[PDB]
Amino acid sequence: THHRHHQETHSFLEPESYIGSWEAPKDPKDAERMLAQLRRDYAKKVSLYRKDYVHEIEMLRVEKQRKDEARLVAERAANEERRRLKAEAAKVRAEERKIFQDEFRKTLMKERAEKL
Amino acid sequence: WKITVEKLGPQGKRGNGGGWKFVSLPDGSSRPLNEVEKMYVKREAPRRRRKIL
Amino acid sequence: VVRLRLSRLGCKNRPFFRVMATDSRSPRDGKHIEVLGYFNPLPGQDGGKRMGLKFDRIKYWLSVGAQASDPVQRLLFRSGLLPPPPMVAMGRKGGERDTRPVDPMTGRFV
RNA sequence: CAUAGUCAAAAGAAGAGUUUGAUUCUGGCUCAGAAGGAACGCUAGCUAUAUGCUUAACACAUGCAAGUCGAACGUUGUUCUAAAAAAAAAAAAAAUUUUUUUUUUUUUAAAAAAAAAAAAAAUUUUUUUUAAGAGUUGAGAACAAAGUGGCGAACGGGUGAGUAAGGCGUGGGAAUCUGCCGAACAGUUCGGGCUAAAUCCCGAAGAAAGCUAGAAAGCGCUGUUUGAUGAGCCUGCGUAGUAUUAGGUAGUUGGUUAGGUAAAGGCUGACCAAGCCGAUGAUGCUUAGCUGGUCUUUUCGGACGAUCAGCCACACCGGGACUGAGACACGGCCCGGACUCCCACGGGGGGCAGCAGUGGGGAAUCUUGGACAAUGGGCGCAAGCCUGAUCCAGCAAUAUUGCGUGAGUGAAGAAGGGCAAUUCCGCUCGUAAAGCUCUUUCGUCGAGUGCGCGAUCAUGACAUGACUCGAGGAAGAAGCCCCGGCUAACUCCGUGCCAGCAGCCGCGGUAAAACGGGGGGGGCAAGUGUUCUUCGGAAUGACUAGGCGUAAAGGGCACGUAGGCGGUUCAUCGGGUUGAAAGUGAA
Ligand SMILES: [K+]
Ligand SMILES: [K+]
Ligand SMILES: [K+]
Ligand SMILES: [K+]
Ligand SMILES: [K+]
Ligand SMILES: [K+]
Ligand SMILES: [Mg+2]
Ligand SMILES: [Mg+2]
Ligand SMILES: [Mg+2]
Ligand SMILES: [Mg+2]
Ligand SMILES: [Mg+2]
Ligand SMILES: [Mg+2]
Ligand SMILES: [Mg+2]
Ligand SMILES: [Mg+2]
Ligand SMILES: [Mg+2]
Ligand SMILES: [Mg+2]
Ligand SMILES: [Mg+2]
Ligand SMILES: [Mg+2]
Ligand SMILES: [Mg+2]
Ligand SMILES: [Mg+2]
Ligand SMILES: [Mg+2]
Ligand SMILES: [Mg+2]
Ligand SMILES: [Mg+2]
Ligand SMILES: [Mg+2]
Ligand SMILES: [Mg+2]
Ligand SMILES: [Mg+2]
Ligand SMILES: [Mg+2]
Ligand SMILES: [Mg+2]
Ligand SMILES: [Mg+2]
Ligand SMILES: [Mg+2]
Ligand SMILES: [Mg+2]
Ligand SMILES: [Mg+2]
Ligand SMILES: [Mg+2]
Ligand SMILES: [Mg+2]
Ligand SMILES: [Mg+2]
Ligand SMILES: [Mg+2]
Ligand SMILES: [Mg+2]
Ligand SMILES: [Mg+2]
Ligand SMILES: [Mg+2]
Ligand SMILES: [Mg+2]
Ligand SMILES: [Mg+2]
Ligand SMILES: [Mg+2]
Repeated sequence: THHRHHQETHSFLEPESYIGSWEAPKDPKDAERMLAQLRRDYAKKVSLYRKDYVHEIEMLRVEKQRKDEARLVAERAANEERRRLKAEAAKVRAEERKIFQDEFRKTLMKERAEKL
Repeated sequence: WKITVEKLGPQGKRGNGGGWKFVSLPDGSSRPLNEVEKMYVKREAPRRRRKIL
Repeated sequence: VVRLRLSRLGCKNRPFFRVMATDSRSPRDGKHIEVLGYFNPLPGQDGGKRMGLKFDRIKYWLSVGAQASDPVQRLLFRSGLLPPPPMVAMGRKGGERDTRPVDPMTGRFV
């Protein structure tokens, strides 16, 4: 995600010795056997590379999963604390409300009796 | 021919403007950029402004 | 089969290629699963060609078993994601070359 | 340190002529702009990229468009030949011989090296014939010549007839399948049949299938777990016009039980109940493929769905199923019908809405081209073979902010044309032309290298191209409309309410700036005018952004259904609302 990471974690590779390493055989029926052996050697390196890519993606996925697992419980703890604060705030508001409600109730009974 | 391989995607970002680059010479070896290649990288990037003059 | 192949862009006598992951029965310029990068077949002003690839996505498709076609094998090898193709171990076809130096700005011989 | 850092995502808002003797308002008609899969007139130099039957989903001559595999399998039907490795450059007409070492058999425990006919030698040698249904004939070549079989012809390509929701856009779901491709785990045993065989078919166990020491631990198949990609099914929301169409439905709506499907389900057989849709527009009629998007426009809207890309439907017109992982299958099969062509007259054959191409219709729309070199696809272990997919050429001012048709100088103010109290070289065409100096872009002609480049390990149709150099001479290249007002631009002659012009107001009746010609001038420019279609101007259907006393327009007046709209405080909740994050919004 940065310049330094791609500077320091890039395999820069050496000159490959596989290029132009063919020799001319004396028999055409022999050369095609080495040609097919080169073709057989290519497929083994491909599946070795396939197994190497499978390891890295799974190792990325498990780290992403544990990161999400950490974030979830941090959010659950914070939300439990917020709920605990708000519940007692509602409780003290509900307890302070009743005295004004009761004092309002008495005068309505008083003013209805005087009209009666 | 030589090539200039660019690592596209959000994980291959060299920064705000493009992706990281390397060469990979025809013989199978790869090197970091020269000053000429670094100038090409600098001069082909997008710029975050309206066109002045 | 899922394949990594090239789709043609650009215009007449001016090619450009896009490395795309497509289903094998799709048209050349049609439906695709993902776009993976670009490739410029023409030589640029620096004397070389240009290529960009999405490394994580090509890793994922190779891990689940996509089959690259015959130029994509060459380009993924030169990018260093695949082993070399079998026929590159043969050495170039040598011979004489017209090595007369040419002035780069005017196209006439120096 | 640094291949760091910069926080951009728009622009776009115009008026004029015409009702009246004159005025203001309402209200239409017309014009100035942008554009097109366009057509026609007149006139035309070049390069490149795009585009090109919008009508008859009318009928088609001719050629090409889907094949591949001898590394799955037999058959017959050609051909020419009778152990291996190493060396041969000098002395007294020459392709095949000379020498050494391993190795197989025969002949007499060491050594040697098929039959018939004629000749010679002491069993062999020279020639021929038949050999090889033959006490194993040893190697090589193509077998395409015909077949069985496997994979692919369900991809790619075309058209928009039908379809108003079984489709499409967007987001989801559970009751399913999935050849080829990736990764595990186990097997690939034995009989029979197709003239002959098998990876073809039948059987038994548990499912099967074998090939290759020419591809021997290399291919293939079968079973079981899984990734990935596709496919079947279901669904919430959104998606024409019409009320001068008000009722529609009878397997119709649900239930039970059976059958069927890979899979939920009235999908349908039997039985039971009378439900279901509808004034929030069912049904009937007309029209239409849908989307990403194209043109236009100070945001909104309107017209369109042509090229390209995603989904769907269709393949002469109707109806079926087989094979297959996948079809109810454009160049596969069966049946019916219309048309059409052969026939030896018994009957067969055909479907260009694949690429070229031809009649027909029309105002109008293209070559019966080259190549698989690049990309993509099928078959093949590969080598390779197919590919009117594609790539590239041909035609057409059909489109695009392109380029060129010269740059200077020149007064004998030439000739000629037009006008003139007939003023100022009389005014003008006019420095305009002719002539002189310079340079050759585009085009023309002649040559040269070409791993310049598209392509690399090699493979170049384009390419008679492009690039570089040379020859030349201003040499080959400017028209279309207009000049009364709207609207930039004026004079002479002919006509005489005639001929005629015209987008609107209007001109023409003997001095026409309006008709036709001479001259002169204005605007665009390889274009420029006429017609058709769309948007704007048009606030001229007004959400943005109008109205109803006298101009078009308040129901004769109420009551009420649906709908729409509608007081205060306190508390609870979290569907709308809102903030963040993730997925998605193809190119
Ligand atoms: K209706
Ligand atoms: K879509
Ligand atoms: K049919
Ligand atoms: K090809
Ligand atoms: K034209
Ligand atoms: K000229
Ligand atoms: Mg009046
Ligand atoms: Mg037809
Ligand atoms: Mg076959
Ligand atoms: Mg098809
Ligand atoms: Mg087409
Ligand atoms: Mg269409
Ligand atoms: Mg239709
Ligand atoms: Mg407007
Ligand atoms: Mg529509
Ligand atoms: Mg068409
Ligand atoms: Mg098949
Ligand atoms: Mg079946
Ligand atoms: Mg077919
Ligand atoms: Mg056909
Ligand atoms: Mg055709
Ligand atoms: Mg005609
Ligand atoms: Mg290919
Ligand atoms: Mg293959
Ligand atoms: Mg132009
Ligand atoms: Mg030239
Ligand atoms: Mg030339
Ligand atoms: Mg080349
Ligand atoms: Mg040419
Ligand atoms: Mg004027
Ligand atoms: Mg007159
Ligand atoms: Mg006029
Ligand atoms: Mg006139
Ligand atoms: Mg409007
Ligand atoms: Mg009004
Ligand atoms: Mg009112
Ligand atoms: Mg009234
Ligand atoms: Mg009235
Ligand atoms: Mg409250
Ligand atoms: Mg809420
Ligand atoms: Mg988001
Ligand atoms: Mg997009």
